Amino acid sequence: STGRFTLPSEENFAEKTKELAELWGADAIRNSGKKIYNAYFPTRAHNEWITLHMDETPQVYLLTDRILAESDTVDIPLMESFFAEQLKPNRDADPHKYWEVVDRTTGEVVDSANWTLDADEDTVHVSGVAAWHEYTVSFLAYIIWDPVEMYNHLTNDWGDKEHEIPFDIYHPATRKFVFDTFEQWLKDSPQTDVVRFTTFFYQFTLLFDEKRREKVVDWFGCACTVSPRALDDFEAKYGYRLRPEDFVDGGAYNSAWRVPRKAQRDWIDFLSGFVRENVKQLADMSHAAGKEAMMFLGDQWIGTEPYKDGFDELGLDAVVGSIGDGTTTRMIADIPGVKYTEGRFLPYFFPDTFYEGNDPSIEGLDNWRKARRAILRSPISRMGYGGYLSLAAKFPKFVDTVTHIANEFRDIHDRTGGVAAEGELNVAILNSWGKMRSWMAFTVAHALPNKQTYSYYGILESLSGMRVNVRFISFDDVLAHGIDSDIDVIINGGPVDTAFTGGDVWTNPKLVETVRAWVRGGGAFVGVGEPSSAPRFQTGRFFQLADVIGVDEERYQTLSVDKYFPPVVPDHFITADVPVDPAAREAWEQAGYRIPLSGCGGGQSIKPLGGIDFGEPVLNTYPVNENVTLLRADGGQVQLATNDYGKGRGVYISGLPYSAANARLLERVLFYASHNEDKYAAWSSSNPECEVAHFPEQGLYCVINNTDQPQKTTVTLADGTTEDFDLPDSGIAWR
Amino acid sequence: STGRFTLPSEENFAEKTKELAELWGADAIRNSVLALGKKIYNAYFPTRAHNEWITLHMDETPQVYLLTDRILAESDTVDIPLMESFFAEQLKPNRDADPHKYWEVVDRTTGEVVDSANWTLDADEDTVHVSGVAAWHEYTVSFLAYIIWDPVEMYNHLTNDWGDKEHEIPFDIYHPATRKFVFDTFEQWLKDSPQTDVVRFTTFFYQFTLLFDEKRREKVVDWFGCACTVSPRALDDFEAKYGYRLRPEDFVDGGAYNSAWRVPRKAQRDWIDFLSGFVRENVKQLADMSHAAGKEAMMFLGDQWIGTEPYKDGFDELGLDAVVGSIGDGTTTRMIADIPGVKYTEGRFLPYFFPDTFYEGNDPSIEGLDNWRKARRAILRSPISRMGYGGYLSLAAKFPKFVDTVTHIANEFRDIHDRTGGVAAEGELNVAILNSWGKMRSWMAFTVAHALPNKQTYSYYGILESLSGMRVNVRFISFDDVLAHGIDSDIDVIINGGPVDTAFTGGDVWTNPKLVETVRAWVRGGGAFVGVGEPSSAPRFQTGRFFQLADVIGVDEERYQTLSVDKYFPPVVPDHFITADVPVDPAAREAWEQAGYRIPLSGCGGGQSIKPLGGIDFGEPVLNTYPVNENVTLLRADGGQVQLATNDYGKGRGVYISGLPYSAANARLLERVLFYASHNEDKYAAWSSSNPECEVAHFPEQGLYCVINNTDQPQKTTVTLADGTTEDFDLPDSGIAWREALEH
Ligand SMILES: CC(=O)N[C@@H]1[C@@H](O)[C@@H](O)[C@@H](CO)O[C@@H]1O
Ligand SMILES: CC(=O)N[C@@H]1[C@@H](O)[C@@H](O)[C@@H](CO)O[C@@H]1O
Ligand SMILES: [Mg+2]
Ligand SMILES: [Mg+2]
Ligand SMILES: [Mg+2]
Repeated sequence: STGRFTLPSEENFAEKTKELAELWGADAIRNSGKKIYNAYFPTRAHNEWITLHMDETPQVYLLTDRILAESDTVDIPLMESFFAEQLKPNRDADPHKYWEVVDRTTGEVVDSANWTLDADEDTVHVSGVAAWHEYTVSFLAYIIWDPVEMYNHLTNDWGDKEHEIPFDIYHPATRKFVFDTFEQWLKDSPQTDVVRFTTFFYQFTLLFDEKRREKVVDWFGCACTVSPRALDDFEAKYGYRLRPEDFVDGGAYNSAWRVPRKAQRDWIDFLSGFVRENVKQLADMSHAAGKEAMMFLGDQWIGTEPYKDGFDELGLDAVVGSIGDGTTTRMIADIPGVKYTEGRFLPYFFPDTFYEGNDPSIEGLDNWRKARRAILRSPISRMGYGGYLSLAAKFPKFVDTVTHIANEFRDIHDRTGGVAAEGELNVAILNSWGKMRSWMAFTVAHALPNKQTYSYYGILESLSGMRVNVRFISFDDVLAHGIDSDIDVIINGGPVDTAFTGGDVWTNPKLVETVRAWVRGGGAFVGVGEPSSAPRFQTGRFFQLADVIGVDEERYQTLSVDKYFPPVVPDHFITADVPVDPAAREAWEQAGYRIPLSGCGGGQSIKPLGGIDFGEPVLNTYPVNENVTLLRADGGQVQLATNDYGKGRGVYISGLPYSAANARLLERVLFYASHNEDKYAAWSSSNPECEVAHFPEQGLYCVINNTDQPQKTTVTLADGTTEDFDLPDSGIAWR
Repeated sequence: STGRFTLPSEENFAEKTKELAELWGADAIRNSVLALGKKIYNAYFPTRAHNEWITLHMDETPQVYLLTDRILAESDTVDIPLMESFFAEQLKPNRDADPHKYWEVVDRTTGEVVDSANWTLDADEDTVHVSGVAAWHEYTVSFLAYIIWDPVEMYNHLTNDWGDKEHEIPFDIYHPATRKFVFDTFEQWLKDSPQTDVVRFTTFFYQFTLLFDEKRREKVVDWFGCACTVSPRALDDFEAKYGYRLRPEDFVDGGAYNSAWRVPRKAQRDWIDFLSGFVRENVKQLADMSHAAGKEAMMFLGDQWIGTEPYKDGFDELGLDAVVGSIGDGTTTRMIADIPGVKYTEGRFLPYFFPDTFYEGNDPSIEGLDNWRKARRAILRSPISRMGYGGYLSLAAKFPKFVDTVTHIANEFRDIHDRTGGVAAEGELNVAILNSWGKMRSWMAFTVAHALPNKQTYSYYGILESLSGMRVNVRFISFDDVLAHGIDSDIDVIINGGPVDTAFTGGDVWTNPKLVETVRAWVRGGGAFVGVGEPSSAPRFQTGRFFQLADVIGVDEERYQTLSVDKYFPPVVPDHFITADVPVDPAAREAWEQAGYRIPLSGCGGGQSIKPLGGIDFGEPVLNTYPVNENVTLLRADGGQVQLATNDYGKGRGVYISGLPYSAANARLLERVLFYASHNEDKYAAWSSSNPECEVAHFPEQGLYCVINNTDQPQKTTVTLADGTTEDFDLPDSGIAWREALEH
């Protein structure tokens, strides 16, 4: 137990650095005979360069607000809705060539002969248009303040501190400056052992409004990656010209939730080739200087595509990433083609958690736990923290917390040999993106699930630390090669008309044939939210695989058809670990079920059984026939159901916020749907708040407490014997 | 006080009949005595009650297109059971009419019709064998079925557990033989019925969609539905006349069966036009024969009423003397009351005199008065001529509290009529409900089964129930009306309500720029647009705009296309004209004030209240509504979405309401929305009740107003008159008070 830990550094704290490095077994130190990390920012920190070449800043297509015409002319302000300190209209590149004015009421592009850019203000004058339509402008804008340095400035209130102007290496002058500068920096940095690229060339979509608030964000977004030259080169390489609409996307800005369009994939391929070649050059230069190249998974990471084939050819030594939860841990941990991986764990060493009176040991251990369950399934090589080491030195409780965490992290390695725990089922998440977005489904802002996303993000968070093997596949994979014979369960989840359910791909009969035949043969299909949904295709069928999962969503087209709900089965394998208050169940049992009534169907429980948090409701789901097993169908609709389908099974879940109870529910769903109930017992914890990781090649299993509470649990082993555990706060026991 | 009241009666009950007729001031008696001199009603059932005829001509029963279950093929052949999902006592596949000409097998997975060469109907079994199909697709048959049990007679049989009695077989006058039988039989009946004064046709020729399943439960219902109206000959004649052949699909409609909630298709309107021409011709003949015999013809608004179209032009040319209908609530009262083209209208009130309500230990007087209150508030806005009850008088006679309640109700019904002269109260605003159907479905939007709103519909039906007794003039207009002629210059407020992709919101009509132009210009000019649920919604048309008029009402629905755009909610304004009568809960309000609003957070927007204010029942949620900009006024935006908002739009205003179950409080909320959105706040006070549990009806031409208590509790209220003076009332349980007003 020595190493695998990264210490942050600071001002005149050499004494205490030596002491905390030795107590924590740190083998590396990061900058604000150890391994020395220095962050590198290829597209900023050189205002002396970019102010003399201001047409080489990165650029972005922006969509104005919708302006109502009240006659045959309308004026459209360009900048009223954007942060003028970050963004500026590009007046250099011919607006009639590079911009588009759109009648949003008809979807038609307004002829360029019908609009002008005012000479003295940032306003477009549209003429010859229709009264009472809404108009917008899609315009090129220079990004004049690095989005992340800007976010840090605002967040920390840096006041009048000079704003860092970002620059785009797509232009040869800037590219040469960047590489010459890095060449010299390498020479000037003989003490640096690891170049921590934070990050590379293109920032994820991060645009601010006129009130200095975030306006548009997408951790995967490609908005901030255009220029007149790139657009013209793209047309030459791909053989058609992109519209501004191909970037602003009606105001959606190509959110990862949108069903991906050819133009998006083409643009990703275009940037990717460019970014990767230049990242490889940086890595090679780093290597020729005797240093390792480490990439931060975030910020300017667009075009790297860590999960696409070829990432290995970059020769990056490492990826480091932000550890917020199990899902975000897996995003880092599962990346192929680097030598090692690193988590930057919480809390960051900065006053918002390190104030007098606070116990930062608690955050520190929660973060360890959320990530630990995922680390057992997919180990990360190294751990470390960032920020002010002197701030964290004040809190002796937390210093102790770290000694414990670093020791445990290292003991896992020493015991495990960096081997993943054994997975008990092979589960595949099917969506439009597949492997290229492994652990990335449902994210908008990194680590920040919200009202609209948490009912689906919980599926990944549950899976992140679960005792099963998770893979990510696309509709393209399935249509080209069928379903791999080693897969036990397919999960399709999300709202209608997204990348995550799949949109009109579900009207492709080859897809439906493939999934139906595989389930009939013994496969297992789990649909969450609006799985397999296709609007309008069939008047009487919204979820195209409703026959598989036993459930459809009423869309107000079939109200004339009475819906008959079979009685709910409250005692079932899937819900076996759900506690239900006896008085709640009694009330449910006593109130009974609706009697058939004209135009209202029948059989819906008059009171809810309850007991399970399913998150956001999917309104008016109903069972397709009375042979479907309803497990929860409260409030006149369906939350949880299972259906036999030849030799296989379908399961419907309306939504699934992460909690230990809901992860147990999903785990049971996975064993049940795959007809593997008999396989569930081996290497399981009786208590849902604990989890078991089995390591057979090492003849070993561990059990973890995912809470800060004492946990009592009984572990059932393969041979059928049981073991009682009484685990302390965040405990771990090995047998 | 006597008259305008129809009493039911029965055999061996002349004395109780005479007494109650006198007590209730009844002027009519309903068969189910003759010496009393009352107007005698007799029910007539044109299309049933003659098994002796139809058993001899069974191919003249009415028919329906039925859709089977979806059957999964697991190879290139598949067998489809025709009858496994239907009630075999009610429905029989039609084997007489060439199935290859009249039926369709459909691959539901692709939408494709299977070549009729690839399928055969089993000679011995009600099963279709299909070959040359794709494995792993679902297949269905759409087939013609004879209806061998009258749906309503069957409903009554099952409901009343008649077990044994013979099933009445219905018949279809589209066939000349049956048509002659029906007319000759009526000619005969009239001769045999010299005592009858009013023929109560219950009803005419075509039963509303009412189909049962193999478990003897309702399977499919639509009070407006045309399912039970087809025949080989009618389908073939339609093709000749309209120049195109209807597919079985134009009826089964993918399993929707042409629900009134579906955006109407041309094929539906053509079929209604076709049926209605034939039904109306024959109803006119029945009415003419009645009139020639010295009798009146009265039509029940219900059961076999398909093709009559009481709200379509030409209804008056039938010469029907009356329409009678079931009083279920205010909305169903207005369905009857607003019918033009008859001499008088009648309500049959609740409870029905039957053992399900008249049983020992039950108090049917409470239901009787509740039913009267719900209808009375609507009757003030649109009078009906008569009331009455149905069923077994001998049952009602055993409940003296009930009998006395009826005496009170009859006297009050007549007093209202005498005081107002049968004239509607003054309406204080002109409100138009806009949907795909318009006038022909007046008071009929949101209905599936008559008077039975459910989880899926009540959030919208409550709009009509609120309006049904409200002090405003309500009309129903269609998108065709607006596109053809603009918005009538007298309209103050347009309401558009319902879920996306329905007749009630309108579907893709909202992608027609002429409609959007017309409504926007009108609101900008001082109009008022109230959108409920998913108003003006059109899916997929614009990635960043779902409600096409989101700019007018200030609210849109997030459809998971725009999650990258941070949503910023302005602070909620809890004190506002619209919400002025919502009861204040200080535990809720202080909890909401203290908890404050979300701070901006990446990918999560900001400004949403962390705790809900509450206080208003908006029914079914519309998930993820948000304000389009921070100049919209949020009135309720609890739980990270929007329930209630107003937006200024030039001279006019838009208002968004996520849903509106009926209650006194919500009817007041809607009423205040109408006055506010139309910039008519200072018109609000004249002829109003401070207390929302009461309502006011002003009759300028009679120099009167009244105030009514819509509850069974005492209610104190202050009425405000036009001259700004007020009067205080202490109204008893279900009461009414009349006062003088300046005569005009
Ligand atoms: C992993 C990653 O990209 N982290 C970034 C962080 O560096 C900062 O840019 C922030 C702005 O809201 O967005 C993310 O959290
Ligand atoms: C008004 C009207 O048509 N009433 C009918 C009633 O007569 C009966 O047919 C019932 C069957 O569910 O459906 C409706 O309530
Ligand atoms: Mg704005
Ligand atoms: Mg070209
Ligand atoms: Mg007027």
